[PDB]
Amino acid sequence: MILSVLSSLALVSGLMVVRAKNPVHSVLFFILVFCDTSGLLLLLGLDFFAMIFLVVYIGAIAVLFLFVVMMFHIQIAEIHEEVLRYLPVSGIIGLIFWWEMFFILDNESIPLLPTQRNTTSLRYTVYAGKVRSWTNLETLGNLLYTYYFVWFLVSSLILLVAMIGAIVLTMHRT
Amino acid sequence: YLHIFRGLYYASYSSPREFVWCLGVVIFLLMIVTAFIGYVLPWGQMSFWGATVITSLASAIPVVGDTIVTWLWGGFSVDNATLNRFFSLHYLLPFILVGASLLHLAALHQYGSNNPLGVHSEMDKIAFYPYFYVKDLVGWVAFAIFFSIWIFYAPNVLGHPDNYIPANPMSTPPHIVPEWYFLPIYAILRSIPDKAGGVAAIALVFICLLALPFFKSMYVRSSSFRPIYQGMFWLLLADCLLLGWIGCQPVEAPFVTIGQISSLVFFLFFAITPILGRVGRGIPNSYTD
Amino acid sequence: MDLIKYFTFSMIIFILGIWGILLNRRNILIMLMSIELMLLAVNLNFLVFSVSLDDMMGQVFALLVLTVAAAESAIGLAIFVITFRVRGTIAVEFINSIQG
Amino acid sequence: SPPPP
Amino acid sequence: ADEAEHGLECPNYPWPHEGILSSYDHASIRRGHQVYQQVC
Amino acid sequence: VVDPKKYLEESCKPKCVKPLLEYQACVKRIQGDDSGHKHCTGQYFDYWQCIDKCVAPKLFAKLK
Amino acid sequence: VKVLTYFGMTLAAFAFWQSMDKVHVWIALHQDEKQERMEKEAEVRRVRAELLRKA
Amino acid sequence: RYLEEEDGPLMKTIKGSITGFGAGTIYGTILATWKDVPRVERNVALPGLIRTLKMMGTHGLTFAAIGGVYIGVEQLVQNFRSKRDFYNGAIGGFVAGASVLGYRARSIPTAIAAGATLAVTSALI
Amino acid sequence: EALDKGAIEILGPYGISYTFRRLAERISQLQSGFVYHYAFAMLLGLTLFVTFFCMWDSLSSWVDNRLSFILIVSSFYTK
Amino acid sequence: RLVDPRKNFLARMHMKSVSNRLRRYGLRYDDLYDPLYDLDIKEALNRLPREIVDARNQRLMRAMDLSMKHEYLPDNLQAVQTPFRSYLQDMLALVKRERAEREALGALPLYQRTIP
Amino acid sequence: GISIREGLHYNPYFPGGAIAMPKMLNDEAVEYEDGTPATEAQMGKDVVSFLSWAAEPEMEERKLMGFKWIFLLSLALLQAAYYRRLKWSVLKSRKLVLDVVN
Ligand SMILES: CCCCCCCCCCCCCCCCCC(=O)OC[C@H](COP(=O)([O-])OCC(O)COP(=O)([O-])OC[C@@H](COC(=O)CCCCCCCCCCCCCCCCC)OC(=O)CCCCCCCCCCCCCCCCC)OC(=O)CCCCCCCCCCCCCCCCC
Ligand SMILES: CCCCCCCCCCCCCCCCCC(=O)OC[C@H](COP(=O)([O-])OCC(O)COP(=O)([O-])OC[C@@H](COC(=O)CCCCCCCCCCCCCCCCC)OC(=O)CCCCCCCCCCCCCCCCC)OC(=O)CCCCCCCCCCCCCCCCC
Ligand SMILES: CCCCCCCCCCCCCCCCCC(=O)O[C@@H](COC(=O)CCCCCCCCCCCCCCC)COP(=O)(O)OC[C@H](O)CO
Ligand SMILES: CCCCCCCCCCCCCCCCCC(=O)O[C@@H](COC(=O)CCCCCCCCCCCCCCC)COP(=O)(O)OC[C@H](O)CO
Ligand SMILES: CCCCCCCCCCCCCCCCCC(=O)O[C@@H](COC(=O)CCCCCCCCCCCCCCC)COP(=O)(O)OC[C@H](O)CO
Ligand code: HEM
Ligand code: HEM
Ligand SMILES: COC1=C(OC)C(=O)C(C/C=C(\C)CC/C=C(/C)CC/C=C(\C)CC/C=C(\C)CCC=C(C)C)=C(C)C1=O
Ligand SMILES: COC1=C(OC)C(=O)C(C/C=C(\C)CC/C=C(\C)CC/C=C(/C)CC/C=C(\C)CCC=C(C)C)=C(C)C1=O
Repeated sequence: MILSVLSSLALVSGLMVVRAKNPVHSVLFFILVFCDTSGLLLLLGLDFFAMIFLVVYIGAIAVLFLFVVMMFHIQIAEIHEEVLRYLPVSGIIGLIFWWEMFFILDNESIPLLPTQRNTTSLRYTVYAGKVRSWTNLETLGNLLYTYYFVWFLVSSLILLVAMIGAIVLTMHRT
Repeated sequence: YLHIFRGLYYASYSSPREFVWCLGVVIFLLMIVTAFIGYVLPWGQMSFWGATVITSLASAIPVVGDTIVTWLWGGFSVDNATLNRFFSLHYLLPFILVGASLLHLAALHQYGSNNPLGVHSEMDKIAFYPYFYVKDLVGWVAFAIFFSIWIFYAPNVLGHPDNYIPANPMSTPPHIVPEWYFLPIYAILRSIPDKAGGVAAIALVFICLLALPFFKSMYVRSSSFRPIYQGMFWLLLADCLLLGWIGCQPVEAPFVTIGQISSLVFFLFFAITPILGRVGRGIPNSYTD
Repeated sequence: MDLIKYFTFSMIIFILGIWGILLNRRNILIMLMSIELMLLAVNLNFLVFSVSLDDMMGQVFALLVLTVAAAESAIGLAIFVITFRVRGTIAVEFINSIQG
Repeated sequence: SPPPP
Repeated sequence: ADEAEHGLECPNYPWPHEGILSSYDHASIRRGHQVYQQVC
Repeated sequence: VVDPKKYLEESCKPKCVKPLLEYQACVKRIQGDDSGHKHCTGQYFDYWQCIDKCVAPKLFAKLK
Repeated sequence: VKVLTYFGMTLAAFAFWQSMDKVHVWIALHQDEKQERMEKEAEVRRVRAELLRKA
Repeated sequence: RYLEEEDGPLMKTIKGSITGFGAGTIYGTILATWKDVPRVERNVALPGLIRTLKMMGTHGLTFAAIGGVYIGVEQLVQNFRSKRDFYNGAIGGFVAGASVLGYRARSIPTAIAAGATLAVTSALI
Repeated sequence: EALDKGAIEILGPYGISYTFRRLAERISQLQSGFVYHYAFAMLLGLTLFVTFFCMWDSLSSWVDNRLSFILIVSSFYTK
Repeated sequence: RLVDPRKNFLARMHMKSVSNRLRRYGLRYDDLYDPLYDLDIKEALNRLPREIVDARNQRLMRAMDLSMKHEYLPDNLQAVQTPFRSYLQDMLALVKRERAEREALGALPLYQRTIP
Repeated sequence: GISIREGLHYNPYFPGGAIAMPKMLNDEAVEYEDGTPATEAQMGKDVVSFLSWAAEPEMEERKLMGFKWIFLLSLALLQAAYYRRLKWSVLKSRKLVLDVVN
């Protein structure tokens, strides 16, 4: 039910991303999609990722998109087009993807049908793992810098490439 | 059949050709009787049992039905008397058919033939010989090819193997059907779960055929200018083909319901055509230039 | 039913990105935005699976994929900027000279 | 066009 | 009852006399006649 | 020698595995009596309709 | 879009997701029949393979 | 290697006509989406959808015609002649190609080319 | 004239050159220069992959491989 | 009214279909009315001016020629046709009213159909 | 689950499945003058050939007649079409001028 609400908000906001005539409006709806995603992450208990999605996707990436799109001052004539003639091609491609890809987990991960019986009493509690609980943050930090440090450093190389490319392609020094 | 359906599509039955249509209906009745009694003559299983049921049809009459059946038989059962009298009738009826056809032709030449436009045609008529002579000759040769295909390569496909078994008055065959050209009437007969009702429906078929030309209709003949009647024509053709197919089926589900609905549709054609004429009388006053 | 609901959420985001590619033939900025939507959907797929499987590998890779998404958007928007600067317009008819 | 009546 | 009443349908065999220009196999006719007069 | 029709009937079985298995399942399901009214005529007919269809095109080639 | 338009689209999407829930329940309820069909087809295939290997 | 079927030549022809209308509808959809809209139709939505649907229907019709006539003539050749080979089906491919694609192309040259091509494909089968 | 420089040239170097030129012409036009066409092609290839290689289980009841490849070739002779 | 094309789109489609069919042959709807169908039509036809009846007969001959040749009127002649321009219905209604008046007063009919 | 009363034999081809005929086409039930091996299928095919000839002894003459006359009648149909169109061409190609317009 709550996942129905968040998924409905995400569906509408994403349609607005892909269908809003004004690109500034598209960037703003994109920001709504990331907020809803963060809500889902909070439902999963991943509060670090929930906050980081706000900090990075909304706080940095969407800001970059907004700065660029706002200064472009795009006129609608340059990017307008009628989409009524795409309904069939989207219908097949969407349906095929819908029929295959929304139900891919069904055969492997069969849902438990909720019965008219209190199964909550069959939840077994192991207190041993509860003496010293780890946050999402410290569980991730136990791994990033020691056992998988090479991937961490390669990501640093990727960011360095981004910095160099941004300078070389756009810089015009006064 | 092709002839009767040309007449139905172009409304060739309408005034002034009503007598032509009525003589044609009489001819159709004569053809049916002739072909049936002819089919009795080989004296196979089909012959004997079909003769049994058709002569029994007269028993639908309450008071004198049995006496008519026994008078038709010449006895208490279908036997040699039935076959001998059926032979005489079979020699005779073809000659009456010839006379009826001549009368049909004379009635048609009172006013001349109708045409595919359904309009008055006196301004563009041509002599029969040679134009329609050579056209009918093309038709005659094509029919000869068709008939020859049937005669030489598929001589028994339009028939049932049961009639190659000599007639056995003891055992009725598990499947007992008339020739294909009688099957629609068979279906209409069996769609009524009542003796007298079935015979009355068979008579009502020819009553409707005879009453067709006298319906107060619109003044437009050809289906070429009557979209609704044209569609009803192609539905009636489908319904008749369905009745023929149903007549070949055993009397059991789902074919009883299908036969009943098909018989209803067949009678609805003749019930609805007069309504169509009455309503379409107002077309020239409602579709103004 | 939790896992099928979490997966179909990410799945609708991915399908929306695909549709945004399909519906935006004159708007390549939205095409870039649709690609980000697909990347977000994949990131969500890794996080959901990590919880469902009780395994940390999905979480490490999710963080690294966020780094890749950031660098991708930076470089892509730089290329958009220079294309616009050369042409003075972002219309697709001015980026179709290479062909055949 | 059709002629006038 | 339902299906046994009508029986099992026979297959279609490629008889040598089938075809618009196909004759009987007369040696097979002679063999069949000896089968008839010896069994049937 | 050996009749070609029976040999062909045995060699055509791999083309009729589904009706054969269904007939075997029907036989197992009716091994109990129930007043001697149950039977497997329809499944038997399906299996032999498949077998006869397989055999018929090939029988007359081995015959003279 | 209008604010009311966005709200109505959200309501329609909520209805869509509840329908999807019903679909998932349907798919779960038919696991046993699908397994039975798979088993019958596997038995048929195995019988055909064993019979053809006899020759 | 081929004993998984129930056959039926009329069913074969009908199902072939349906697969051909399946595949022609998809093909027409793809063709319509690939092309641009006329300049006098940039500001109006409905006629573009109408043209796309018309292309869908036309291509479904022609592909259904090929997919039906092919199997129909193939079965009508292996039934009267009563033989199984690639010769039956090559005749069907040729007649389907010639008839339908020459009705559409309005050229006897092209029909004989299309029929020839469709046979070599069914023959390579 | 009827053979060497006629039929053998048409069902040979003259005809072959003509057809392969027209076909290379058509294939070159698919590289339209539009980035949308290139993305659409990738989507179509992905859709084809899923459709043929996983959703061809039930298909086989209505569908045959012969008709598949026939309709493909037949598409060449359109418009 | 259900027959009025201005109100019922089904009636409008019916009228358009009939008009297209008539236009193909250059025929008017009144040309389909035959003097052999009814004696009242014969009487109304006889009351019309020679020029109207001459144009009717010419249109009938042209239509019969087209029907024989399996050809329709060229599209340029189809553009100038007037399928529902009426010349007969008013006269026919007047004739029918006069016959009804004669019957209501016990008079003999002015004309009768022959018995075939 | 199907039982057959004594004096009858099961045969699924026979309507009802219970026939009074015992199986008679047993292997080598006959001996052939040409040395043809008399298996059950061989004798079945031969006896059906003989029976089919017995039911329709005119078949070969009928088919020869059919081929000949259908070919000839097809030629006649082509000639009849040419004849009809020759006689009708003066009407079908005629140019008709009339006063009327609408
Ligand atoms: C009982 C309580 C009563 C009291 C409470 C009542 C509360 C009021 C009712 C709630 C509100 C409803 C009315 C909405 C506002 C109408 C008033 C108005 O002025 O609108 C003007 C509006 C003009 O648009 P605009 O806002 O001015 O913006 C102009 C520019 O577009 C602006 O430019 P732009 O750049 O910002 O946007 C670009 C583009 C934006 O492009 C788009 O947004 C795309 C438009 C098409 C949307 C397609 C569906 C999207 C929704 C998702 C549904 C699931 C999708 C799943 C797909 C994935 C599966 C593979 O613009 C558009 O195209 C506008 C099109 C808007 C049409 C919206 C139609 C929605 C679809 C409705 C389908 C109904 C089916 C019902 C069942 C559904 C199946 C479960 O015109 C309309 O009237 C359309 C709105 C009315 C219909 C939408 C609301 C539907 C709600 C149905 C009721 C819920 C039923 C389910 C209940 C479930 C219960 C369990
Ligand atoms: C227990 C819960 C209880 C909840 C109680 C509250 C329930 C409220 C129900 C309301 C529904 C019934 C409404 C009845 C009619 C009301 C009368 C009316 O409409 O007059 C109003 C009237 C405009 O009405 P209109 O005639 O329809 O004109 C519409 C356009 O002009 C038309 O011009 P256009 O066609 O050119 O369109 C251009 C576009 C403008 O371009 C846009 O892009 C629109 C903006 C969308 C994105 C903007 C945010 C992203 C930008 C970054 C912002 C900072 C991010 C970080 C901070 C926030 C994050 C927490 O306009 C729109 O598209 C508007 C669509 C609105 C969609 C966004 C709002 C939905 C957010 C999700 C709400 C979740 C809870 C509700 C659903 C619950 C489950 C059903 O004026 C106002 O709205 C006053 C302005 C103040 C609005 C403040 C709203 C909050 C803003 C700050 C927060 C931003 C984030 C949003 C929340 C995020 C949550 C995490
Ligand atoms: C349109 C042209 C003018 C009108 C002619 C109409 C032709 C159109 C077809 C009309 C339908 C024909 C009859 C429909 C059912 C016939 C099929 C049938 O019932 O099966 C029979 C089989 O039907 C046929 O055999 C069809 C024969 C058609 C005749 C073809 C021979 C042509 C001979 C001359 C060549 C003509 C070439 C002309 C070139 C100009 C019986 O088969 P069997 O297994 O019992 O016996 C085997 C043996 O071969 C049959 O005797
Ligand atoms: C055996 C009996 C069957 C019983 C049926 C049960 C009751 C149904 C009775 C109605 C008959 C069903 C068939 C009627 C529809 C026929 C199809 C049709 O008429 O559609 C036309 C479309 O136009 C219409 O006629 C639609 C009209 C709808 C009905 C409106 C009723 C008002 C008119 C009342 C007049 C009454 C008299 C009319 C005389 C014709 C065809 O247009 P077109 O051929 O000229 O060209 C279009 C096509 O694409 C190319 O060929
Ligand atoms: C792979 C084998 C191919 C041949 C198979 C045997 C023969 C079958 C029948 C013939 C098939 C081809 C029919 C071509 C019809 C003529 C088409 C045409 O118009 O001719 C043009 C030339 O094209 C051809 O003739 C086509 C040549 C085809 C030769 C073979 C094709 C390529 C084969 C090799 C590649 C594929 C290999 C596959 C191997 C299995 C002439 O050009 P134009 O613009 O001057 O024409 C004007 C026109 O006449 C009107 O005025
Ligand atoms: C032995 C049977 C029949 C013969 C020999 C016969 C003969 C003819 C002939 C030669 C014509 C004129 C040419 C033609 O229109 O084809 C004709 C017309 C006609 N027939 Fe018959 N007919 C027979 C049966 C029938 C039947 C059963 C009916 C109707 C129940 C019928 C009704 C008509 C009608 C209405 C016409 C006028 C056709 C028109 O003007 O358009 N006929 N008949
Ligand atoms: C090769 C030798 C024979 C052939 C080809 C042959 C042929 C036939 C045929 C075609 C039938 C008809 C089945 C039906 O009605 O559908 C039949 C039935 C019958 N045959 Fe023969 N027959 C042969 C030998 C025999 C012999 C040797 C006997 C007795 C000893 C016999 C006794 C019967 C009986 C009693 C029936 C009727 C069975 C019933 O109706 O239940 N037949 N046979
Ligand atoms: C299974 O059942 C059935 C059959 O079986 C196989 C059939 O075939 C038919 C086929 C019969 C049809 C369609 C109708 C037959 C109609 C009539 C009118 C025939 C009746 C006429 C007879 C028997 C001869 C007429 C006798 C006369 C004129 C006596 C002569 C007297 C004097 C000159 C004074 C039907 C319906 C049927 O349901
Ligand atoms: C000359 O007239 C015209 C056509 O005629 C060729 C056309 O239709 C088109 C263009 C429309 C088409 C062909 C859209 C279809 C494009 C597809 C399938 C995208 C896929 C990408 C490419 C470049 C083709 C390569 C794909 C292959 C070989 C299939 C996938 C590979 C495998 C088998 C694994 C236009 C505009 C046209 O005016």
